[PDB]
This record gives sequence, structure tokens and C-alpha cells, in this order.
Amino acid sequence: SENTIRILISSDPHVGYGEKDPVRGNDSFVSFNEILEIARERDVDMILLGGDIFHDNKPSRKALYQALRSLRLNCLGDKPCELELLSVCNINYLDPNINVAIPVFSIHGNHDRYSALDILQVTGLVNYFGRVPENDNIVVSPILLQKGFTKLALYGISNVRDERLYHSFRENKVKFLRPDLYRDEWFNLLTVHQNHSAHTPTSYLPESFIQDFYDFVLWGHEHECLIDGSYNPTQKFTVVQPGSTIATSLSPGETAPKHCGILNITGKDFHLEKIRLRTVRPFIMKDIILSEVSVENKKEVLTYLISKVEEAITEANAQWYEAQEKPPLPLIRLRVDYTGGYQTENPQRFSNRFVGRVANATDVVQFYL
Amino acid sequence: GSENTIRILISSDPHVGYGEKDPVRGNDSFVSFNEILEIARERDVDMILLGGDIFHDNKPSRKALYQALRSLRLNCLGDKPCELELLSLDPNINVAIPVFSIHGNYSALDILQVTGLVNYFGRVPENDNIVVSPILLQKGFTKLALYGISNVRDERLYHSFRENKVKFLRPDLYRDEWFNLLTVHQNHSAHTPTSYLPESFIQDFYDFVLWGHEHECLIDGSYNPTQKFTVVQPGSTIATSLSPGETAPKHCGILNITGKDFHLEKIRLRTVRPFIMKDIILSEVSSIPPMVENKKEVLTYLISKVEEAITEANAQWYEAQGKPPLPLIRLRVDYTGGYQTENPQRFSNRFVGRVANATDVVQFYL
Ligand SMILES: [Mn+2]
Ligand SMILES: [Mn+2]
Ligand SMILES: [Mn+2]
Ligand SMILES: [Mn+2]
Repeated sequence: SENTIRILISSDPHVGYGEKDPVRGNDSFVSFNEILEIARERDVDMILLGGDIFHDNKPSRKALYQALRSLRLNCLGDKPCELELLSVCNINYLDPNINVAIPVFSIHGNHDRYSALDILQVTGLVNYFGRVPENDNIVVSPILLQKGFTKLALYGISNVRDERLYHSFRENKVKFLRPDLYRDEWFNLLTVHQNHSAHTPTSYLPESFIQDFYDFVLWGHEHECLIDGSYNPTQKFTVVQPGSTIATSLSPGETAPKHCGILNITGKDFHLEKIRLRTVRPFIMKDIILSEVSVENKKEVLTYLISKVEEAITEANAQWYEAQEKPPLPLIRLRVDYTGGYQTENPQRFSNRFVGRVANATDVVQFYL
Repeated sequence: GSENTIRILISSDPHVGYGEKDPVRGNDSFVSFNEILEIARERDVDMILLGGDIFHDNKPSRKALYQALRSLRLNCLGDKPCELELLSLDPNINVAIPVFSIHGNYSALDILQVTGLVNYFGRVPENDNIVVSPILLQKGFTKLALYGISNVRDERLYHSFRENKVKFLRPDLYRDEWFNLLTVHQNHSAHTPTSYLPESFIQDFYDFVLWGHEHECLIDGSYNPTQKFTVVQPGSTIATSLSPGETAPKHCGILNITGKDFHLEKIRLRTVRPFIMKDIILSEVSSIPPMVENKKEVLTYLISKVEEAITEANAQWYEAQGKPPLPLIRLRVDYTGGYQTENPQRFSNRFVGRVANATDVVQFYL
């Protein structure tokens, strides 16, 4: 406990997504808050984030305020002054229960002077690292942290266009300034924000392009929770893609239940514990095939799908109780294949049928062939 | 070291953002507001107190907001824990210096407060009726009861006082151990008796009244024998106009309070640009021959006074420090009696790169 660095790890909070929305318009704020709230409740030493912190490129004053609020309420702790408030600005003393500062560390995403990072960072609440100035020639300088005997090297690469990144690695334009003080005695963390898999080989970052000396790799960008990770035995590291904290579209990857994680680093071994996020709105997606189901057909399709949406709703309620009075309006998406001569309907029309019952007021279904 | 003294840096109207987009003066507001806080730190005070008009603009820019927070973190935030050693609580730790302020005239200000760098107070729920709940502070045996009234249109405040609709909630425990400090942001003087706040309307139990909203530095303060308190109108930290009050050299003060006793130390601002102003009556001058083709003469006399004002300005910048920036120079010229004048901007352009307000160098009147 005295030589173990505790890092709460998450990614992609997307602060300010759907601000205007009359149902979901707060989700962003709430969950980014749950993230930092867990960190204090679980008493970690720092927070690491995978980038994509604000959604909008120029965030609202509301968004900026909300991130700041949650950052203070949880990560600032106690402020020292010889001035007591009788009726904080709160006297610290040197008590056993003293509220320490939990510094937040993040790289930048594709969303990420001045500048969203500038206001967070200048208040000393968020620390930005791994930023890249030239894409053609990158020089990654690490953060060096010491807790007890354990030493942690923290390397960062801010989001680079994947193709450009692909070539920079291939042409040797990505150097890692490693330290020579206690060389080979550091735990090396890499925090990136690129696609992990791609349709096109040059549009992602191959795990093989990441040098064997690294022990841990935090994977931003990708929103799907894969918090348990994977061990690359050729590069000898462990890759954790935490996923986002909010469902930023109705894709199958956003349906996997969101978590964050505490990375307990001691010396050179580590332990990672997954922690379910409660504040995230449930998202159940079902794929329906016309051929599988058993032409002048309206009633047969409509009743089935409407009773199939009411199926997902109760399945989504189940998982909010499992994740955790009334649960929040769930997100429901149906992918249906109406091949084989089946009578369809209007997409939004079907989605006006569930107003007040689902949170995605517009696209509850998509009809493909 | 003792310590039973509450030390408070007093200042007002920093007007962060004023003249943001000017090539020359663009950065004055930011630096002078930073100096205020830099001094507070150099002098190890316990807290900062401002009279309001912190931001010049209603919605200050993302730049204006950035600088204020930068200055607040650098000088006021102080050291943070963090139990983790970055390799790139001792006895030389830097403590937090809390900033308290009232309002002048999801705000940027709410950002200042939510970060935990400034505490807005003295808010008024209703303009017609004002109730003032005091912040109670204490450091040792010394007890400070800090009261605020954020700006109210002088006409309504006047009346709200006269009609006994302004109530002060005084704490009942240790009744007289409280040193009572009031922060206001109103006109101190006016030509009609309802558009300023008379010191007489302020209840006699106060001991020190901080007076924002009057930009002119009168930091030496004033004793009110009848009400028995001391009024200190520190002034702004930038010249927000070219008026006579803006000419008095800008200052801030550290206010040491022990028990019901106080003492005010005053500090000259270094970062404030010089501003000299000359009031000129052409009939009060020879060599300017009245009622004949005098334009050539008037011009040399005026151009010389400007030059003369520039030297006084440079000199005043050195007196303050203990190369100067381009000075602010205003000539208020009374041309009555048959004297020929020039275009004000033509005249002001004869000093581009020489003064900091080229567009305005003079004002002609009768
Ligand atoms: Mn991304
Ligand atoms: Mn993202
Ligand atoms: Mn003002
Ligand atoms: Mn004012």
C-alpha cells in the first residue's frame, strides 16, 4: 500500500454530448463525474484518461463548468490556509483523514489556445501529456513518478491521424526518450488514442509497432468496453481498452456494459480490477432476420417487433439493476433484415410509437436488406 | 511570526479583459490583475478581498477567462499534496490564499468560483430589499465579520436604506469581539442625492468599509467621525477611461487586523502604465495671441505640453518601480477666445509610437 501506485483508468468521457437533449442531456456530466467520484471513494493516487474529454471543439460554458465542478469536488481535496471559517477555505491541520489531491492525467483525442485543455490544465486540475507537435517526426517524453520504491514511466501519444501515424512508425520517426536513471527499473505505460483494428491496414495502429519495452498499454479512441484486456506475448505487454463512459452512437460496441479500472502497480507487477459504471444508461441492441422469422403483411411484423422492443426494455431494466426506484429511459436499437418479401414501415414512424418509453426518440430501428 | 493577525490584500475593479484587442494596451488588464495577486503572495497574506468589476466584459472571452485563472493558480492556489513524487509537506510549503469578492456591474465568474479560486459574496436576491449574511472568519483570537453588498443601482439602494429594507444579521455569540468589514460597490459621491450611497446610511457598528466601483485611488482612506469607521476606496488596477481620477498613481493595500484593531499598509503598483493629463486654458497663455492667425502658435504650445507630459510620465514610471511603456497622455484644452485648433485625431497621430493612445491626444472645448 506504501509502494503501490493506484491508477484509476478510463477513457473517452466526451463531456457535453447531447447537452441540449431533454432526456440524455445530462448523462455526459453525471458519468464523467462518476468516474472521478469512484477514484476518490477508492482512494487512488492518480487518474489516467485516454483522451476525447470534451465532445464539442469549443465546449459550452455549461460543459466547461460541469467538468471543472466534478474535477474540484473529487480531485482537489483540501486546501491549506491558517484561516478558519466559522460560518472552504477549510483548515487542514495534519489529521489522519486528510483529503489529498488526486491529479488527473490525459492525452488528447480527435475532439482534443484556448482551448478546452487550457482552462482545465491552467487550473492545475487536469494534466495533459503525450501531445505531438510534428506528425512527421514524433519525440515522446515520459512522465516519471515515484511512489515508495516503485517507479512509473508514463508515455503518451496524443491522437494522430492513423495513416500518418502508420508511416511515422514505419519510417522510424517515433523515438521514445527513455530515462537512464535506474534504467530497466521503470514500469512503462503507454497511453494512445488510435483505432485498434481497421478495415484498412494503414488506418490503425498495429500492436507490433509498439516497442517490447512497454509493460502496459492504455487504449483510447475505441469506445467498446474491453476492460479485462489482453496479453501480447511477442511484445510482452498487456493492453487495456477501457471503452467510453457514454454511448456516443447506437453501435454494437456501445452495448457492452461500461466499466473503468483501478490499476495497482507495485514495482513491476500489476493487478487490474474492473469496476462497473452505474451512471450509464442501458443500451440493448437486437438483430432480427426476416428469413429467421416464421406479401401483404403488416400486423404480423408490427406486433412482433413492438413486442420485441418491449422485450428489450425489460432486458435493459434488468441490467440497470445489475449495473447498480425507477430506472432511466433505456436506449433500444433493432437491426432488421426485411429481405424475403416482408412489408415494412417508416423508421421514425415506428420510433414515434415509443416516445416516453425509450430515450432514443428517433431511431429505434433500422431496416436493411 | 506570531500569529493573530488577519492580513488581507485589498483591491478593486481589476477589469480583466479591458482593451483586450488593442495592439499596445491589450495585455495591461491581465498583468495588473496578476500583479495584485503576485504581491499578495510576495507579502504572505492570509486572504484577498476585491470590491468587484473583476471582468470587464459580460461574457469575457476564452482568453480573458484563461488569464484570470492562470494568475489565480500561479499566485493563489498554493502547493497540492500529492503523495506522489514527480521526477520530471515540508516547512517551505505554499498555502492557499483565498480570494473573496462581491459583484460589480453559467457565468465566467461561476467558473472562477467552481474551480475554488474565488468566493463571490454579498449577492442580493432582490434589488428592492437587501439582507446581508456575513462570512465569519477567525485566525487565533481575532474574529472578522465580513459583510458584502454586490452592486445595486444607486437609486434603489438609497431607497432600500431610507425605507429600512436593508437588514444586517449580526452573530450573537462573542458580540463585540467581531471586527466588522463591509464591502460595497457603489458611487461614493453624486450630483443628485439619490444616485450615490451616503456613508451616513451605513450603520455605525462597522469599523472598515471597502469601497469598490470608484476607480480613482484614494488608498490613504478616510475616517468617519460620526459613524466611526474608516472607508478605503483603493481604486481600479487600470485606466478604464481618460478621466482625472484615473491619473492618480494606482495602489493596493495589505490590511492587518488584530482584535478590533487594524492598520493599513499601502503598496504602489508597478505594472500600471503611467497616465498624465493637463488641463489647459488658451486665454491663460502667452505666447498665444488672441484673435489672429494663431494655429501655428497654439500647435507648438500644445505639442510642447505633450512632450512635457511624456517626460513626467516616464519619470512617474520610475518612481513606481523602486524602459517605460508608452504613456497615456490627455490634454483638455479650452480654446475659447478666438484660437485656431486642429483635428483631434490628426493631432493625436503626431504621437504614434510615442503615446499609447494615438487616436485621442486632446479634447477641445468651450
Ligand atoms: Mn476518438
Ligand atoms: Mn471517442
Ligand atoms: Mn468599474
Ligand atoms: Mn463599477
